[PDB]
Amino acid sequence: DTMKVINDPIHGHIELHPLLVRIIDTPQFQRLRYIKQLGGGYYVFPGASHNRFEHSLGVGYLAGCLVHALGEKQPELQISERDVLCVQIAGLCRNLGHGPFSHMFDGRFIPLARPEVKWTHEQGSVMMFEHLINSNGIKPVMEQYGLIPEEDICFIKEQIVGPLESPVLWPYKGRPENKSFLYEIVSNKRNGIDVDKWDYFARDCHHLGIQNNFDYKRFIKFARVCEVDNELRICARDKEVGNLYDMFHTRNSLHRRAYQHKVGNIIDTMITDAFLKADDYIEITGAGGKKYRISTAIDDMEAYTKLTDNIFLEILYSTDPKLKDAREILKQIEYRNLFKYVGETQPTGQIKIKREDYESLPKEVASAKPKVLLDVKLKAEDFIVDVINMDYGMQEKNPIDHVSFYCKTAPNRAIRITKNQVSQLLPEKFAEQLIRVYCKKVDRKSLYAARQYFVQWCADRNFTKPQDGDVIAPLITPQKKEWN
Amino acid sequence: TMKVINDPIHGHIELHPLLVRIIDTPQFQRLRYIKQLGGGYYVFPGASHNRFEHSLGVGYLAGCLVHALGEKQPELQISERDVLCVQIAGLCRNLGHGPFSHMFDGRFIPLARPEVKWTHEQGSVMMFEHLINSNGIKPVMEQYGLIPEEDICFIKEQIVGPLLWPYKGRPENKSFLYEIVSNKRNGIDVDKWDYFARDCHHLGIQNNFDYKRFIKFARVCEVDNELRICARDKEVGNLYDMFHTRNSLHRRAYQHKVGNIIDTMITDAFLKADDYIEITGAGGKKYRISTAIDDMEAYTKLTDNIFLEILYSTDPKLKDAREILKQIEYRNLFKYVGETQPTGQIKIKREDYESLPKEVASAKPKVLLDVKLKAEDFIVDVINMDYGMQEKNPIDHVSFYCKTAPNRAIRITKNQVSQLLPEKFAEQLIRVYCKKVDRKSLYAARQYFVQWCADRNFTKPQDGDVIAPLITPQKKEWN
Amino acid sequence: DTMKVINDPIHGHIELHPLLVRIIDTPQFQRLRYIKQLGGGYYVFPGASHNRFEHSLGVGYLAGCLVHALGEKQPELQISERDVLCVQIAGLCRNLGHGPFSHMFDGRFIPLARPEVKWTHEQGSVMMFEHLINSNGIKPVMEQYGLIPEEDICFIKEQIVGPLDSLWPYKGRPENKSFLYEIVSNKRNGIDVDKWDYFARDCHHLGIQNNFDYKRFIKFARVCEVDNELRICARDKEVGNLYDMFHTRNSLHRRAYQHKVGNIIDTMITDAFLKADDYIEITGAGGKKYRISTAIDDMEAYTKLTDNIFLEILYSTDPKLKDAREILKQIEYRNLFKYVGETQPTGQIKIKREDYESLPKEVASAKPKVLLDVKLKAEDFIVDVINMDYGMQEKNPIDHVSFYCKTAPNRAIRITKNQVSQLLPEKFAEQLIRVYCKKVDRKSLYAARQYFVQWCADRNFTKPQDGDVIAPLITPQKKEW
Amino acid sequence: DTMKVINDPIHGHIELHPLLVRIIDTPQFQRLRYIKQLGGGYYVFPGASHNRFEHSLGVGYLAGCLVHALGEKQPELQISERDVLCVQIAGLCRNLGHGPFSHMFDGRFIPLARPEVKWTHEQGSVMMFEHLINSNGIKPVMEQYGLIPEEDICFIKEQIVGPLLWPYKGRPENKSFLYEIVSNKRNGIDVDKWDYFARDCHHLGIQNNFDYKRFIKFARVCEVDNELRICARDKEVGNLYDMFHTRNSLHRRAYQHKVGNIIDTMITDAFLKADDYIEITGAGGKKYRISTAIDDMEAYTKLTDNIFLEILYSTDPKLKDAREILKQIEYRNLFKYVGETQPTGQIKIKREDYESLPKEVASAKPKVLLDVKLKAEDFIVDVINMDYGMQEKNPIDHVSFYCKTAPNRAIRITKNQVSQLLPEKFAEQLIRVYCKKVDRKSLYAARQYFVQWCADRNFTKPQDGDVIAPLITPQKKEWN
Ligand SMILES: Nc1ncnc2c1ncn2[C@H]1C[C@H](O)[C@@H](COP(=O)(O)OP(=O)(O)OP(=O)(O)O)O1
Ligand SMILES: Nc1ncnc2c1ncn2[C@H]1C[C@H](O)[C@@H](COP(=O)(O)OP(=O)(O)OP(=O)(O)O)O1
Ligand SMILES: Nc1ncnc2c1ncn2[C@H]1C[C@H](O)[C@@H](COP(=O)(O)OP(=O)(O)OP(=O)(O)O)O1
Ligand SMILES: Nc1ncnc2c1ncn2[C@H]1C[C@H](O)[C@@H](COP(=O)(O)OP(=O)(O)OP(=O)(O)O)O1
Ligand SMILES: [Mg+2]
Ligand SMILES: [Mg+2]
Ligand SMILES: [Mg+2]
Repeated sequence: DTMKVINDPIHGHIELHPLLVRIIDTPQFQRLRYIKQLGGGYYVFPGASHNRFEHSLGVGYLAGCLVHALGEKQPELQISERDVLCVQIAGLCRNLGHGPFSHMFDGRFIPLARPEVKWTHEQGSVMMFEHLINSNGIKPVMEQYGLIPEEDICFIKEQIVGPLESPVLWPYKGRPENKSFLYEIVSNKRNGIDVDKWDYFARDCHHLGIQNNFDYKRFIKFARVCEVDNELRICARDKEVGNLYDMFHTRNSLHRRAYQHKVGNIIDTMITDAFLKADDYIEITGAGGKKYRISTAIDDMEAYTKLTDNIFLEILYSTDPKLKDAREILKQIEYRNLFKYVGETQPTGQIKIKREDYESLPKEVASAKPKVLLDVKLKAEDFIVDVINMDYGMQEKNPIDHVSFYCKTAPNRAIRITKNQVSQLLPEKFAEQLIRVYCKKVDRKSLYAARQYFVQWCADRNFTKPQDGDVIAPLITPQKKEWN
Repeated sequence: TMKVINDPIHGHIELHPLLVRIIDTPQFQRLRYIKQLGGGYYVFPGASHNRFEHSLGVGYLAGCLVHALGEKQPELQISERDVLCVQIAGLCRNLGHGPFSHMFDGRFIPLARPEVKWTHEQGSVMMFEHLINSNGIKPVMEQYGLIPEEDICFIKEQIVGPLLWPYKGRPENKSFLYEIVSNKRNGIDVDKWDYFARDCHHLGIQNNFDYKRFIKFARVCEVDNELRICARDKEVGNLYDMFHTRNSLHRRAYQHKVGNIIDTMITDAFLKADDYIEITGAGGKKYRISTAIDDMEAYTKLTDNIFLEILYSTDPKLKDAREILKQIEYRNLFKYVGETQPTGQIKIKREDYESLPKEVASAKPKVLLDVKLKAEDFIVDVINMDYGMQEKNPIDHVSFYCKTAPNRAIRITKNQVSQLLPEKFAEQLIRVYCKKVDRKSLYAARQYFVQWCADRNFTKPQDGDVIAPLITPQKKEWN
Repeated sequence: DTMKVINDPIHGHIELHPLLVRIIDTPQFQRLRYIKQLGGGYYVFPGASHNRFEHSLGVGYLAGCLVHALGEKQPELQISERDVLCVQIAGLCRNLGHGPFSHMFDGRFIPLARPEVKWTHEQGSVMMFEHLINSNGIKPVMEQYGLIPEEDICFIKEQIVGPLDSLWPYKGRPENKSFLYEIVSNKRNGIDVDKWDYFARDCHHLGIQNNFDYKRFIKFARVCEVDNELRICARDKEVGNLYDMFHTRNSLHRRAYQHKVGNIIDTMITDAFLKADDYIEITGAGGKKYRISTAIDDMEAYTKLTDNIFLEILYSTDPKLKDAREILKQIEYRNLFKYVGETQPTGQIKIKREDYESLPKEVASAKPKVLLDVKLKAEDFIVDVINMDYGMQEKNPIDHVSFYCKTAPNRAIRITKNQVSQLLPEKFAEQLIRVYCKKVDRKSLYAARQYFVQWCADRNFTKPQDGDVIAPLITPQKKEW
Repeated sequence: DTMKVINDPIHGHIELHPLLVRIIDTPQFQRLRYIKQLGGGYYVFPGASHNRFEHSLGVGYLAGCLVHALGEKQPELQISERDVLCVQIAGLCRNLGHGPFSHMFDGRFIPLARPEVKWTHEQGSVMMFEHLINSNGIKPVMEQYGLIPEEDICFIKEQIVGPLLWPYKGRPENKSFLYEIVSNKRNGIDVDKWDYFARDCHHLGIQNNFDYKRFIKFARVCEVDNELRICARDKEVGNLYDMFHTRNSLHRRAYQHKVGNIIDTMITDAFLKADDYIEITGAGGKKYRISTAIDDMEAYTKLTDNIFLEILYSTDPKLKDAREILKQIEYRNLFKYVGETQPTGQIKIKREDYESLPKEVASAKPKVLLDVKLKAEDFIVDVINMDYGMQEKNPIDHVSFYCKTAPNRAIRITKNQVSQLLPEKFAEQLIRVYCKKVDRKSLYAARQYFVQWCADRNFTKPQDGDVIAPLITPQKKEWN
């Protein structure tokens, strides 16, 4: 019928076009109300109760703001109402594929449960989106508002997941090269500067109790479309380059303080463990009454629709003896009897730990031979080793090298700015790894032992000296001259 | 040692290790799965907050106030023991909340167990006792200098009131300690201060009451042979504003017409599921949603999860309950028709609520209608709005002191403050909704409703002339 | 010339059309950087350092937001870019007439210095605006952007001061654009963008939280026909929010704008200005010299009249300015006139402006019947009378608001108080009376308290809140108390 | 005298001890109400109307919060009420020496007006403090609250300016940590920064990412090389790096905004041209100039942002030139920014050379056709030192930490134990060039000289170099 207004604490009163309202009011979308944005983060930051639902609204809203701003300043781009709606829909829908506790599901659980599969929430989102459209008769409604479902559905999916085919050249079918800038708004594959980040910076900061340093409204006011290598791309004003570096700094701060908090991560790990032990016994009904498992619900969207943070409580409140082991792990979370953090270290020089080796790392720590008297001996299964990749979104690459700028005196001429033209106080590297070790045996003597193994292992591998190394393992740290 | 927790409202809060022990139990952690505002989240998408974080905030603020009083007035002899008991009461006053908070004890239990008299306060005391006993907390209390017999009694009394000086947990010289967590005299307590700031932060509305200011100006003075908390005289304006803010929040958010109808629909689903959902309590015995309040072990497991258990069920027995919840997901909600109030001296009684849909359906609007509606097509929601004390002004039950005589308590009347304040402190709103959502039904529903208002002499609905132009002229009182 | 972006802490990044930039970059406008929004309030709330300049930008911005919103939702209104600019200009320029310390100047100083004259900041704003336009060659620039100076200047002035009888009293725009006159300074009911900026700005600086959401209001606003005018109508649902908006305004007055100490500091500054008024010279047009009290007669002199006068007096060495300087120095040492107490007239009693001068005499004429060391005279008392209302004297402004319903968006309606709530005020205006004493020693203050409470008893005013404590021998004689 | 409560938008309701109230209610302190925190920043960020007065209150408050926190957690430090009050007084009083438009005065005006003198706001503050105490009979009042004026006044001054082997006389080595609260000379981590981060962010419309309340909760005193120092929890090292990053951001975006700086420069110019004619009465009726008022505190007391308006509203023909410059600010006819570059070479341009830089730019010989020829006096060259507060040094190397398992044992954490994503350098210089000739042809020319000069000196390629000077940038192969 007409627009709805929604009050969001981050963006204020947001207007939603009636087509967007139709998409929102479906089981597939409403599911996001039962998925925590930050997963296990809520168990450390009690303000982080927010869910993927409200984040999706914000992304949809901001995507609209940017495409409206570009059209208003540059009418010659011929941005249509159709374009605007398609960008908003992609914005709303890019989080549809998230599973229970968000990054826990595709970052920890699926890789362990279905190692062979290559699953990302992005692929999930496209499949969920297709299911949403077809199950709810949205195509007719799209037609009613001037959309062309064949080309526009393709455009929406491409915004979320990138080109759906091998092109080998313009690889996209939803829109031509003169509308290339539209693909940079929701999920920016070139440099990661998109409206998804801008919403979560402000939303997560508001809920976590941390203040956000990046100003997205400012960026929107200064954004322009310019020709770059025969594409029309979004360009930023030159003098905003400092702010872009700060945006990635902020992202990295948020990961350090919150998203990769050592305890938040161990809770995610414990929940994943419970899910693995429950995976043979939980049944989720999908299409035609068929039953799926937590690990196979990703193969049927009807089942996946019903896969939310509810699984946690279904296990916790179960009485089935088959779920006893899964239930016991979750109960340990309630009593705060967590696996204990031992410490953190990093590889030095060039060392980079591969995913294929993650499984062997607890074995290595347990194989260390600290020269200290120990009452207890620990085994591989008593250790957890978490490897964390921290970067500016593009592996070792500087994403600001993939941004186009313009100057005040020549607004149509795109230019490049190098790091050395900005500041000497910027990072010289853009990627790193952290290694955390935890112990499943929580008593005083086990933990003392775990610390000696860990510090010995760091010494043997030539990793960095843990910050508290001299205090937790005063007999071990002297043997390493590099640390003294 | 102490844990530090980062709360978005209060910042970094320090928690004494005994509080940490109480928090890290199934009975307390349960509050992570209970939305503060129930169905409000379905209208204000920022309101994702749960009872858990609110409880921390209350416990913190209760500590702030008692610490402040002890610091300024050492002669009160506030002990570390007192402080901890007030913080524990603060942490634990929300323990008795059920699924979707006020939906559960405000709508569901009254309909499901009309004979019973249940409040979340009573729930909290029972849950607290169960928490203590199930988790071996008494020894730990002893270890930090608490005396469980007296102090458990003190804590419960802070939450629910007395189970002469009617209290056993502390004597009259510590009377002021009973005003911090749940203030039975006038409702000015740290529970409100936390939810004002927390709800505002999540709802996207700005809070006008400054509790830090209040804490700086609070003193204990003798009032009728009790030591009570007294506010500085100048602060009386801020107190009126505190209640105004509360009433605003209810108007805009807690009693939002759609939030309420969603709570109503969820309640309906729970009623239809109540025969079939089984909750295991003590000794393996099975309970229903409506009887889980009789066993704390079962109640521990009763959270917002029930909603999703019903929604995702495949059992044909749960078909009807599941259908209602699915209507919520598609946003096929019962439609709001309008709102009115009783005029003059009319007050609608709880005993009459059930007859009201019948009355609306019996109205005979003189207009041509395609469809005829029945009682079962109408929902009538009666909402009591007040300043927390029925028709009473709660500021009449506050004690103040002046700068020139800080130990002398005084009273301030409404007329000494402002003529721009309310003359009444309680009122009723009547909302009507229609279960039939099509265009013709809605048209008809509007004519019935306005006719009914006219017949009953209720206030003219705001949009009355637009929704029912043939009906409103017949009433001269309305023009 | 292109658009400038400006970062405001309240509104974020605001875009300004180049014509607005031209108006801003003049002595007449830049003057507002040197005038405190809240006058003496800064001496009580140290966060309130903000000036009229930034407030004006905000008003100009919000006026643009609203007129843009209306044009986007209802293209049939035929709002032109010309209309938008004229509304923004009126928004920017409605504060131009403010004098030193804002409301101190026209609320206290001018009435005392020039009792014969009838001056308001609104009239000041129109005169300043005219002077700004003419002194800076703005008329040609206006023509360059499609404005028609004859009509549009008239329109801008009318937005600020109202019509310069009749169904339609305005000349700048016709009745089909009536809704444009409701944006910047709403004479019908006071619901305008000026309030929305200062609620959010003052709250941000004072450390108080604002409960009115103007962005919400903009989203729900529509233009409808009302009595053959096109007016702005609010959605029916929003009527509660409008009552709250006036409650918030009254809260802010109670807590901040009429703070008892902020007011006494304004009074002291006014006193210093009065004592300096013979000696301070301000050069206006053609080199003529003016006084602080006559600078309002020449805009060139008025342009140079800012909070700077305060410091010019404070730092003076001239013996002629000794008395003015001593008062201000008492402010620095915080040796202020002492607050005695506050009371109200009962029920429906109102004091009027003509009587204000006789009030110190009355207090001094009270005969307490308590033993006193010192006797006080009329000149030792200050009596401040404060009118608190919902912006329209005894009237309910919500009675002058038009609403619309969801089911009939083009049909305007009225909503009465009884259709909203029984918990609303039954009265919309009241007076406070504050008494202060210029003699600050312990014995004088004790005496002042007895006179004051006796006077309250004699006049049948309300019992001061601390009456029993400050005057325990006086309050028993009144059984009603 | 009892405690006063004051409502600050940043900190909320702050309680002030009556002795602090007595210090605040003096001409010497109240003067800070008339001095903008950010100077010419207000002319770019209209929210930045805040003055030094409210910042001083915030610093005094936070200094009290921290010393109270330390005493409460570690009674064995023997912090007295006397210690607390002295730290709060230093906190309140460290801004007393600021002149008109804050950093404009001692960063630009005094160096140009009195090149021979060595003046800082810190020295100003100690002299103002002494004058405040003596003019207002504060010593007796101090005694009344348990202070010992001889030792405590010395302590307060030392906290502000440093020492006038253990070099301090106000307190012994076991109270070393008290000298780290208000102006931390060891590493710059102090409560002054925390207040201005939050205050400036609130007014500028930028959000602050350092949490000082968190830091206070985790701070401890530990023994380090026979001194008792403040130590941070090991975990918090990341937050400290972020604190300095925030400081640098704020300088980049706001404190050193290219236009805010040019406005300060123009105001400085006007002050220079007014300095012979403005008279400020000091002690015994002696007259001082703006540039000599720093020699007499009675005169300096009266030296505030008011000078700006006294000049602007003057009618004296002698002040005509000063008045014209300020009027150009009102009409926004500013000196025009030409561009920004940095040295590539490791030697910092020295303060002694600043004067010769306009001459160098004017001596560049761009190979381009130019209508107009520019002279040295048409160029302004502003050299800006950006660092982490300690020249080339990493201030986190001068921070002590402690671990959860051994809270009294201080440790060091090196940059490599924290992250590879941190800066490799901690100091740099920016060079901004502006032109006093604002017409289109002069500005075109200025751009060619500037880029040519960058090329000749081997400075970095200006960001817009290829657009402003397309004929000049190709000649430098390094720039591609
Ligand atoms: N008074 C208020 N102040 C702030 N937010 C509000 C207020 N009232 C409602 N909201 C929020 C809740 C929603 O997120 C959003 C829309 O609510 P509302 O405008 O009441 O829509 P609605 O759909 O209930 O009304 P209708 O369909 O009658 O327009 O604004
Ligand atoms: N850098 C940060 N900024 C703001 N809040 C943070 C930061 N790091 C953690 N928090 C939040 C999460 C928690 O709510 C609270 C306590 O976290 P933290 O200090 O990490 O406790 P911890 O228990 O993990 O550390 P430990 O047990 O080692 O002392 O602060
Ligand atoms: N990095 C920033 N972050 C937030 N606000 C900023 C930043 N830089 C400047 N501001 C503020 C200050 C001003 O109020 C407003 C305009 O500043 P800026 O965009 O620098 O314009 P400018 O006129 O100085 O540059 P130009 O004229 O080159 O476009 O934004
Ligand atoms: N109602 C309020 N809410 C928030 N801040 C306020 C309020 N009233 C005053 N303030 C601010 C202004 C000052 O910064 C600070 C103290 O003001 P106030 O309490 O009025 O003290 P006062 O000195 O005027 O009263 P007194 O001496 O009578 O105790 O609080
Ligand atoms: Mg609706
Ligand atoms: Mg911990
Ligand atoms: Mg006072």
